[PDB]
Amino acid sequence: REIVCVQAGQCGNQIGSKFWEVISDEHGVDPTGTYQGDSDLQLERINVYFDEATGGRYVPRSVLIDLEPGTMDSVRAGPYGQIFRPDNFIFGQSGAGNNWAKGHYTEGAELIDSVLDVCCKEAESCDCLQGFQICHSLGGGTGSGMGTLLISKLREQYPDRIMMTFSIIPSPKVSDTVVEPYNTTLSVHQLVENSDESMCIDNEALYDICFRTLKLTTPTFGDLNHLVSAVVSGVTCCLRFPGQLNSDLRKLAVNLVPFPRLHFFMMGFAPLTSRGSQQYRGLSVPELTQQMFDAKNMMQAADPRHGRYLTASALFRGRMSTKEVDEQMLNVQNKNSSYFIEWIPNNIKSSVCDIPPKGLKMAVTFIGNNTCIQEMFRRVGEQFTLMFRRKAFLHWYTGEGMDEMEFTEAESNMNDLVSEYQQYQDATIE
Amino acid sequence: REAICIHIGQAGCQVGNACWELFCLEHGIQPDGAMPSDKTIGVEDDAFNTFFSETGAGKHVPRAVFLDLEPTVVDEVRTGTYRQLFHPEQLISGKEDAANNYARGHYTIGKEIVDLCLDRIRKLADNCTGLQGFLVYHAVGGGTGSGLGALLLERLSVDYGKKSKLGYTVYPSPQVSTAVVEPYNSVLSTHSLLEHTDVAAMLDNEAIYDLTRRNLDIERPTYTNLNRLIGQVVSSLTASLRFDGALNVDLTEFQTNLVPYPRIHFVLTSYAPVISAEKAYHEQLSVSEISNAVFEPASMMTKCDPRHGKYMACCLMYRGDVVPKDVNAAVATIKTKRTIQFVDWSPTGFKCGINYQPPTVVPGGDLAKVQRAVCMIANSTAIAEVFARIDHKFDLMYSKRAFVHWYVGEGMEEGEFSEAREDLAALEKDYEEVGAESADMD
Amino acid sequence: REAICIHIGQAGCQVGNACWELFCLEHGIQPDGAMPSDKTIGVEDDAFNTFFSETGAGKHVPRAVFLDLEPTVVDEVRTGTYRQLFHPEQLISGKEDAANNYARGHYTIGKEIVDLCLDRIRKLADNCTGLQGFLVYHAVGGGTGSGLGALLLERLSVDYGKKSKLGYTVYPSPQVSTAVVEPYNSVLSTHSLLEHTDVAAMLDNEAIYDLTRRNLDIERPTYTNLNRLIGQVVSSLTASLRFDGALNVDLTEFQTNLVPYPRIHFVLTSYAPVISAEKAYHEQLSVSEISNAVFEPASMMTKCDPRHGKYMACCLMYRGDVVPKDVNAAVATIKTKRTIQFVDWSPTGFKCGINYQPPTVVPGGDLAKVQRAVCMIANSTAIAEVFARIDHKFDLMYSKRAFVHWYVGEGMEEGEFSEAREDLAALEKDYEEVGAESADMD
Amino acid sequence: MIGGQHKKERISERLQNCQNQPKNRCYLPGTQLLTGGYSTKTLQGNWSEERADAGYYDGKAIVPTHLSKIWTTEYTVMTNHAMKRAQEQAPVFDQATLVDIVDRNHRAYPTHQPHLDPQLPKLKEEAFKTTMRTSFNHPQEVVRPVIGNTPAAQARAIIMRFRRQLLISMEGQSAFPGNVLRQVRLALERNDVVGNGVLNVEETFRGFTEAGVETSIPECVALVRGLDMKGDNMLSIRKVMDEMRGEERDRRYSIIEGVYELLKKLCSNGVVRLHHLVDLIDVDSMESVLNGTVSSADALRAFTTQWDLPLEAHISFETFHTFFRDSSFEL
Ligand SMILES: Nc1nc2c(ncn2[C@@H]2O[C@H](COP(=O)(O)OP(=O)(O)OP(=O)(O)O)[C@@H](O)[C@H]2O)c(=O)[nH]1
Ligand SMILES: Nc1nc2c(ncn2[C@@H]2O[C@H](COP(=O)(O)OP(=O)(O)OP(=O)(O)O)[C@@H](O)[C@H]2O)c(=O)[nH]1
Ligand SMILES: Nc1nc2c(ncn2[C@@H]2O[C@H](COP(=O)(O)OP(=O)(O)O)[C@@H](O)[C@H]2O)c(=O)[nH]1
Ligand SMILES: [Mg+2]
Ligand SMILES: [Mg+2]
Repeated sequence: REIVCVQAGQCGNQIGSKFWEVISDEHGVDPTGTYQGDSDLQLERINVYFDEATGGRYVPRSVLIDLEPGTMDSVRAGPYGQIFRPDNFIFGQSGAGNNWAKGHYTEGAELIDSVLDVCCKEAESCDCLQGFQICHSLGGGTGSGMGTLLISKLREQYPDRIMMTFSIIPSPKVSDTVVEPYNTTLSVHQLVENSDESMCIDNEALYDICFRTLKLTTPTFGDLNHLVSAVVSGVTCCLRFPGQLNSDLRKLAVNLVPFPRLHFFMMGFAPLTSRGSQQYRGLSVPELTQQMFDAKNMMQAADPRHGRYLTASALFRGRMSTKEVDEQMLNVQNKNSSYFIEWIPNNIKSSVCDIPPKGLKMAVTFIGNNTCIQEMFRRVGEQFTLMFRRKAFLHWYTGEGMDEMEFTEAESNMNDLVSEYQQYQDATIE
Repeated sequence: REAICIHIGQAGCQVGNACWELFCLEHGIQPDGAMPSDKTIGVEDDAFNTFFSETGAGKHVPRAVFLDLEPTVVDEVRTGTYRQLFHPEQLISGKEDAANNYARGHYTIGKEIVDLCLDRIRKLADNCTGLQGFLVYHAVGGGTGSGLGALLLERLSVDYGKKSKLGYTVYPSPQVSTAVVEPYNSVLSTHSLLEHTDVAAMLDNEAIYDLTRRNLDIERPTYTNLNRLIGQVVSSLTASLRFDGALNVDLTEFQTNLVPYPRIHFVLTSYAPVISAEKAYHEQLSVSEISNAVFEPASMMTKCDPRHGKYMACCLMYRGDVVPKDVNAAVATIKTKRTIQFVDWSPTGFKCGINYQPPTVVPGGDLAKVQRAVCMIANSTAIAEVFARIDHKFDLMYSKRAFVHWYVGEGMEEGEFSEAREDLAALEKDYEEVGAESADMD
Repeated sequence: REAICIHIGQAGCQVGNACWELFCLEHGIQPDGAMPSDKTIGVEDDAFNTFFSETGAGKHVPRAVFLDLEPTVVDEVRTGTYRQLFHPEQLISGKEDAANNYARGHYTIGKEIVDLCLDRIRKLADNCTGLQGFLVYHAVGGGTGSGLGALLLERLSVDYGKKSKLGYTVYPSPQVSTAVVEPYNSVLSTHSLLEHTDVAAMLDNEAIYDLTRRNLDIERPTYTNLNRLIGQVVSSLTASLRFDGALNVDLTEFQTNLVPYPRIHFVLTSYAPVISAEKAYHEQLSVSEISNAVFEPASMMTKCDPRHGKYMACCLMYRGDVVPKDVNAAVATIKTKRTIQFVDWSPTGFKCGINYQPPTVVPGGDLAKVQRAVCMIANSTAIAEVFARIDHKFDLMYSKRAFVHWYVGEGMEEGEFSEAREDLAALEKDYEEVGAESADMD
Repeated sequence: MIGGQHKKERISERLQNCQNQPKNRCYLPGTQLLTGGYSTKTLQGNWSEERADAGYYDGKAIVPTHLSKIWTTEYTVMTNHAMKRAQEQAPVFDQATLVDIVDRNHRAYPTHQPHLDPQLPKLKEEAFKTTMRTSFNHPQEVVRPVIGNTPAAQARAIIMRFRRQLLISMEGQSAFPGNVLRQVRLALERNDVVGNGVLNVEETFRGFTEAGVETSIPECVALVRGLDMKGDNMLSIRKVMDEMRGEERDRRYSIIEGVYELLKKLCSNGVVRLHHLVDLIDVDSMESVLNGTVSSADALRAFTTQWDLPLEAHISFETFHTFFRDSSFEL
């Protein structure tokens, strides 16, 4: 049961480098690619993320795509960069220019066939293929346009598998680029049709994690990408290690999605504690569950307290009793009963895996389906409506060739997504 | 003489590990399949034959299959300690799970696996000379246990016909829960299970957690404890086939005495001397004390209270140092009690069994060593409460067609929900009519 | 079985340093929170639990919070030797002091800090299973101790309710003084303490200076000596929870036995064998000598003369090698004395406690090592003289509004002075009425 | 670590001409870890968390200065006694581990410090363990409460454990009961070096290890501290052996005193000697000789040797009592 990864754009390649560091560490793979682990339990599922090279080596099933090679030269220069297969790097000769239409229509259609050829070569090698995993930013240029193009083509070619995305969305407080609303709106329109499961992250939420919980004096993008690499590598842990109650991406989707459009989820990871404090408080299931549901520990700016949970899932790693897990989930559902949608009799799924990450006794990753996702899209739509009425920068997109009708369609589809979440928020039994 | 065990999915394989641990240790088979040759044995013996067959070299191999759609649990069994005990063909594993979808197990994926399973079961049934039933262990909350268990029971029922099928199912607990879609899978499972099963022993996890907290002194139990208790129950029920006794009880006698009408085969279970080693030396454990224990609801392994219903039949199995006169005095004392009531059409409410072999003690176990034990299976109308609450949760979800697109997309008609829900409504009425005292006769 | 300590302002934190030094050294916990390998072998014990909780790795951390508005004292704790003992979240510090203004602590500045304090206490109290009271240390002469102590006790009293709160309070001594505005702050503090405290223990620095000059031979004492004496007293009162004994005394029994009417909760404290090494080797120290000692006014830690009033209740705690018959003989001899008088409505005037653990010796300390000690807390009408002198100093200043513009500028109505002064006047009249020698039959 | 040497520039950084902020190591001139606009020496901002770092170093010379001695705080004077003892031990790392700490290689989250966790090696041994492998091993392979922190309680618990171990072990069983405690006492006597009959912690450990009891150094520290009544950490052999014999029941005492009173009247001037006991004993009446498993001569020979006295020694009541408390330990 093998996963294929795709890394697109600057953000995607940077997050990917930290992810593949974490995965290589957990399976005891040296930065040369040689296996150096210390238990057989590591080897029996190495196939899930690694391909086998001949003598010692293992190679990671990932495709790297970008429009200017600057990022690729940076990732090849990183500490684990050597592990990546040379043939898996696909690049052009000029940048996306932060423009969705350029990235989607002109250089996209030129390169996309060589990427599809690489993805098919990689897909047909698996003995049984599980879903794809995609990392990209929505605010950029090549990430949004070429990522969504590629997602649409893979959904055409492999409609029965799972499609999973991790996606970066513009912060509410400071922009890194002026034209973020257009690229975000077009990408959310593409994603809500194409995706099976989508995770959303705000950089502002990672800064608040670092400053309030970890009390870092001078955080850097390496810390944010380490938190993200931790949750991404955590969601798949039950796929690749034994446990008392196994779980799977399809099983997560089946338990999380009540209706097919409602597939946008919030993420959290529980054991976070400052360097001074960690000696002062031991890990236990009550402590992990209480931090796990605190909105301070959630990776988006919207807070659950303004909405209601339709469904949630928790994956626990470590050797622990099932009774304590079950009774904690019952106690949280009973004490806070107004925040859970009442026409579903039990909203939380649990899963248990024996093997924690090294140097932690226990860990949990949390996936939540909460109606507060509507607040992010509404804010992006507001900034879009302010810019679009005045044609603020539209000539760039029209000069690439786009019809204005695409913008009105994408706006209408995002507004309908917000409306559907709002209606289920305010729904009643009657 | 012989019985074949079928283990399905995660709960069924994990419970199988505890069961086969117990049957090995009780007969004396080592984890490598070879009994200790010792110096000599004075007379030839056969009790293992119910569960083991010997090769011409004297290795033992067990009469069981392990069925799963995901590899991980069966590969875990394959790599464990009992590797050499099982025949490798018996451990059957697919590629991918039924993802909590009954439809994926029944229609799409199990249809590929069933012919290998049927060929293995045929090869087992050909190596028997007095097969007298199937024992089935599965959970109805998950996708493959429900869907493939139903499909396989249907095929077994057509090919083998009249042979008996006894199930030790694990139904969903009344407020502890593990997955969202449990009501749909349990309803759809129960629809198939109604037509094609002879005696359904129903178990819940919340009761065994309560039992391990209250009687044993364990604050943080895990599935190995529950599975060892279940294994003890199975060993108690099958002991009547395997060892000498005063009053033996063949598996056909359970069905004859316990089942009044062909749909009324849902039963409750209870086991008496669950006790720790430190408590065990302060108290005697006479026949009448454990008989009084088995009727308290704190002893039951399912979450239902029998005081809200009427008993129809009870079957009491005593094993160990017991004398029939003490069993008779105990049953007469129970019969005297006013909070135990039988339906007026069942005057002779009890079946007894008495076996000389005391319960075995497992090295890592938590139960004390005791000279006698009693195990009960009983039919009571209080089991209606278990269904009505599952059906209410189904109605709550189905009013909004909750998650339904998964089931309809993977190949199932929407019509299938309404038929099953109407069948469970009819089961509720069966329990209403059977529980009615009398009519307006002259 | 548990108690939580709250330390406020400068006097309360500095006395806390001596207390936690003592409790660590008495249990055997190292300054880094560990416990040596030989204290934890052969037997498994829980006595630390009253004051410490252990992590799963076996580090000890203490059940205390430190509250201040100025950083300096808490920064001394953060950079000192006990840095690793305390959890860093427990040590809470503001930006700027309450500047001897009750109004600044209560209205303006403490209102910002109080919610962090309540969140820490809540997080502590949730991780308990037998909390049995709050211990509070503060001085009523300063601004933050009065204002924030009152505000925090009010909030604690609403949130936790019936749970008991015992305060150790340093009141302004009758002629040594350190700041001009002490009478205003002490009156306004006492108004809040009347409603929201169960027992209040009164201390004066002038008495501990006299005791250290007279019994010990120290001409030039400093605050570390006084704080070590206070720590010994607190250890004596809390020893009844922590060690084996003949006659235990639970913290609720103090409140039940000492308080006759709900306002009459202010008690005097004294300690017997305060003695130097050269005197200690010249004298035997039997039970009757220390029992006679605790009633002499030279032994008291508050500057009041009990000969000007009548006792209502006494509670005598003996620790060390004492046998109950000598305690009974001693109390009967005290009862015989003519200069000791009890109110005629309190015939059975005494409560006794006897604990086997002798008092601990601190390496730099000035007390001798002794086999037995006794500590007394007692309720007496003589305390009314202390309030009358505070009221006279308040009346002198308030007749001309000598400093009031500071208090009015920081947010306080002038009316609150008159309200507090009338409430303390009513307390004086309560002590006059309760102490009535006799009532007429007609 | 002393003198820094891990905050300085590395050769690879110099050769590659690396700048500061990509890795944010403050070693280049003009850059410094400024918390609140000031260095970590000043108490502003996040100094407490930055001082909690694994790689933190304070620029304090080991050789002290004069003004540090002159300028001291009252709190420092109060708490200096504990500081002198607490400064004896501190964890240390080599240079490769410090490189790993600075580079923050193996961490679950950015602030995870595994090298400061005292339970790391047992976590590493405990890693990669599955529920079934632990719970389903090979079936063939798989106390009176005492309350108080008082050292007497620890001593009593240790004595009870030792007695249980000797009963289950039973080395040196002879033809006449009463040789186990004799062997333990002889083993203790042999490892005394001075001749006054007292032992310290280390000799106690060696003696009890020779006697066959598995112990540890903390056990002996606790035992010697508990049984000490004169404040010198010396263990008396007589006291510990008397505690090993235990409390004596009334019936056994009655029989012993009755036999002694009978033997006293058969001698001259009421003085009983050891040859009286050897001559008058009736060894062929025990259950162990009539059943046919121990010969009579061997039993008498075992009895005569266990006294450890010449044949003309006066046997007082104390010696008789102690001898038969030693023998009752096996019945
Ligand atoms: N008593 C007991 N219950 C178990 C055990 N294992 C799983 N369960 C319970 O059974 C339910 C889960 O059913 P599973 O067996 O995991 O479902 P499945 O057969 O694997 O179906 P799929 O998930 O589609 O593969 C939950 O309620 C679990 O609590 C077990 O070993 N003992
Ligand atoms: N026994 C003892 N008394 C002290 C100590 N510190 C201060 N005092 C006395 O308490 C009174 C001063 O109260 P403070 O604690 O300084 O007032 P505060 O709590 O700091 O209030 P602010 O000045 O607003 O910060 C004076 O009578 C001092 O003599 C101490 O450490 N021990
Ligand atoms: N969390 C995170 N965000 C990043 C990283 N690199 C860039 N970004 C953000 O992504 C956006 C820029 O998008 P970019 O990746 O340059 O788009 P591209 O030009 O199409 O590749 C900005 O909001 C950046 O803040 C990173 O390593 N981590
Ligand atoms: Mg499964
Ligand atoms: Mg102050």
